[PDB]
Amino acid sequence: EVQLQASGGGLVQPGGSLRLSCAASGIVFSNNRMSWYRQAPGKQREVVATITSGGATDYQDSVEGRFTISRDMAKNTVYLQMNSLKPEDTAVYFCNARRDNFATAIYWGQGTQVTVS
Amino acid sequence: DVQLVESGGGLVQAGGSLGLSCAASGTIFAVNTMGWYRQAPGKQREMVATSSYYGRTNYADSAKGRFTISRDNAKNTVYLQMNSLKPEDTAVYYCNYERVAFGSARETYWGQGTQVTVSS
Amino acid sequence: VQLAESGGGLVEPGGSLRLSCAASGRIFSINYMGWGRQAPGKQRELVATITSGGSTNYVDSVKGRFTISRDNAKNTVYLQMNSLKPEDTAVYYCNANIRSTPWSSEDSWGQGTQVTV
Amino acid sequence: VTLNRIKIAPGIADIRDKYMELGFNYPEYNRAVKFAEESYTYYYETSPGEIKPKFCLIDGMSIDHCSSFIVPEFAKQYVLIHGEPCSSFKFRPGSLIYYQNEVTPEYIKDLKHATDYIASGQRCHFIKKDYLLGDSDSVAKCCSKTNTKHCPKIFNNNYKTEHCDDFMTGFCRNDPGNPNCLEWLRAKRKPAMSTYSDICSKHMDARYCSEFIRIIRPDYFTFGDTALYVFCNDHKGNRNCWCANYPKSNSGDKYLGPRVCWLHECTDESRDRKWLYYNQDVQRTRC
Amino acid sequence: VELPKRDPPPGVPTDEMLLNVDKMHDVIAPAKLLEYVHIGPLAKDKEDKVKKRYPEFRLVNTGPGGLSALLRQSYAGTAPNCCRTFQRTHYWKKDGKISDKYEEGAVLESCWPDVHDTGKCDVDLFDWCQGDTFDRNICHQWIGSAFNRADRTVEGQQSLINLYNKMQTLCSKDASVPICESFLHHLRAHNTEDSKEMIDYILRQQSADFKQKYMRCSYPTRDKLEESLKYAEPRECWDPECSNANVNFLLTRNYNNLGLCN
Ligand SMILES: [K+]
Repeated sequence: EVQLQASGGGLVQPGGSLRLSCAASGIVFSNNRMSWYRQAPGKQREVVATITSGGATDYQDSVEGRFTISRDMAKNTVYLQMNSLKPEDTAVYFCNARRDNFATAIYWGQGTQVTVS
Repeated sequence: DVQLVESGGGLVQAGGSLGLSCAASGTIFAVNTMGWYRQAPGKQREMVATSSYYGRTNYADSAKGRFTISRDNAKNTVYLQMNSLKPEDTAVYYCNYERVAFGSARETYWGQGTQVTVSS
Repeated sequence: VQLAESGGGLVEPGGSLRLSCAASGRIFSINYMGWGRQAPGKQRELVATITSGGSTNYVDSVKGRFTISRDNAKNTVYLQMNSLKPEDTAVYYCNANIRSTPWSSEDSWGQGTQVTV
Repeated sequence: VTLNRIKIAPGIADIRDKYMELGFNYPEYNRAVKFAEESYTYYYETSPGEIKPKFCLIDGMSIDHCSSFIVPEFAKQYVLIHGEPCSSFKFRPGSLIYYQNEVTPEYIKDLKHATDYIASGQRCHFIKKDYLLGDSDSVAKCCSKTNTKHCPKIFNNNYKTEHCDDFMTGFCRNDPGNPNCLEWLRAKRKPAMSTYSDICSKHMDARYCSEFIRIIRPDYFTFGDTALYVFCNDHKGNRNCWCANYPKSNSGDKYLGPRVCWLHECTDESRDRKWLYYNQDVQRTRC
Repeated sequence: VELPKRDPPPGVPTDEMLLNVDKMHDVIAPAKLLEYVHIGPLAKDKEDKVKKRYPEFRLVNTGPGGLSALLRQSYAGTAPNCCRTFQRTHYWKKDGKISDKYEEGAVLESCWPDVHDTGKCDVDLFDWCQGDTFDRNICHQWIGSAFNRADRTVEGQQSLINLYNKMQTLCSKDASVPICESFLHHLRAHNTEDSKEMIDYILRQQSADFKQKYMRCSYPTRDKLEESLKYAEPRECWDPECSNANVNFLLTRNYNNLGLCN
């Protein structure tokens, strides 16, 4: 069964840092595009970071230069390093895996809470 | 000039852990490379772990798997979490702030160094 | 590098015009292409731009009425000004941000055509 | 005051050394003054590093009489400097009067103030230096390696000093494929690399510009990049300028930097690296 | 009463004695510091004319009959006439104007031997390469010479460090200026992390207007970023704003990802 757990969130101050983790089961990073999304309380969800099957990463213009997405397919674990956090980054962060060349084969995962004050 | 202040070294048991911190103050210029180097008695100053302004980490073979370098550019601080320490790690640890201009000139500033003494 | 402009004139409020700018001369490449106007006694201001990839950006005072476009053939840039208002009275210049060399750029402007409303 | 006995007596050891026997009406001035007359054609150095012919160059006498005792081919690397004060017979100019026995300089002054039989001057003193250039043609012949016969080391050292650069800048613009010009370019000095950038901005199609690009990269790629841009901005129809200046449309940077690895013609094609910019050439290998 | 007359042998001049300083302007000019240049015999009536022609040289009287020489004592080449060129090592100045070839009545002024390797040209070319006086060739080559400045004298590396700092500051203010675009191009050519990170820093310290016009590949819109997830390939191989963005204003991430296409 495909499952995407999420953890690593917590409470920090303006300028803190966090590291979110997501382990995989039944999904190989060799033919999947991984993505870290965030959804603010009562707002449309937006993608924070994405990584291709070949390790090519991309970021949103706001979170660029601060957040960094990495992966480890030997352990089936995608990460997110949130450096220089801001109170606007407080949202529910969750992972999404979409198969290469299969737009209909897309799976979502659990979410984690982060906050800045 | 630039002043580096170390803090966090002391006495630790075998397989223990210890954290070092280096604070840079003065005429910083953003992009730079800050790191930790060790010096044992009678040996030469060798590299422990260096990190760039954006986190390009470079670990020595002795440090891989045990030590972890981190960096907070907001406060211009570099940290080193040393885990599973061994008696061979007993040394004076200095931090360096290196700035390479045009790949030709180098400006390296060192700190006074903190003593780490790992017992069994 | 020369920017030949046309399409300006005198029209009543609520009308429509189309400005056209032809870039002639040895041009290596283009960063962005834009239109700029200048009211009497005020500074020249860039009202609409389009990059080499076809991405457009307008000023709020113009958004909704004017549309900037480019024809790759003849390499011309057009400004479809619709729903004109007497506040649009200005000398409209043609802005061409070229890349003079593979290591430098140039911000060349035009002579300017008068548009009174 | 008045002379009444003059004679030339032979000498010992040296044929040049003779003795001018002088006897005047007043025996007060009356001496056998030893004088030398140089008769050698020097092909060697008297003392180490210098040549001192036994000749007293009198004041006002032309300085070519000192060098009339040296082999012409030998006297080219030698310069004439000031010499020790000497005296010569006015009726026999150029003689070197030796101060020996009672022939004191005070007696020379007395002879001067009493008779015009003497004239003062300085000893011929040549010292070795090196070949002396004297016009632009000599520098041209030395630097171009076309006549390195009489050429000092500063203008004859395979372009290892900043002497011939001024001439070579203009000389290689008429012959860029010259082996000596390419050797001067391998010195990797600024005037040579900028001169060859000016050359290759107009004649990049040649093969000496291929050699120039292989010489400057990766240490001084900028000159070759500027020359390539100028050449491909003037020659836009060339199939070789297709990567450095995309002719179609107004986007001539279609294959710059990483985008040079897209079109296969800019990576694995039979085209020299001179047609790609430095960033293009580096991205071609890493991709 | 009869004097033993005997005229001296016929004189034969040497190469030194047939020299004319009025013909050696291509021999005195390339002379280095403290190098004697024999100019042959020189009359007193022409002393000042030589001294006024070569003010960087001291006129010394080597031998008799006017045998003189010129010993270099200075390099009076001004910074504007020496730094904005890469092959003009000397010039002549008549009245107020400067020529590169000799003219009658002109005065010789020579540039420093390796002046693009000492740092003496950093101050002049930093201001000259800003504004309307920018040169697409000279300034690019000067920024390139800065990366290959073979000067390990403490003063030279200190001057190039100061120049590096001034460049970082100026390009953090506005990277669209031509000198800063050339600086970013040379930093990309350096191909080291120390240069890639400074490229990314300078590009990230730019205004929103700079990014909405030059950096539209590195900072995509919400719609393009959302649609890029629908494709397995990197967005750089898909976004037209990447295929058309100039390489000098790309982040190292996108600069590297563009190499993954094909
Ligand atoms: K470096």
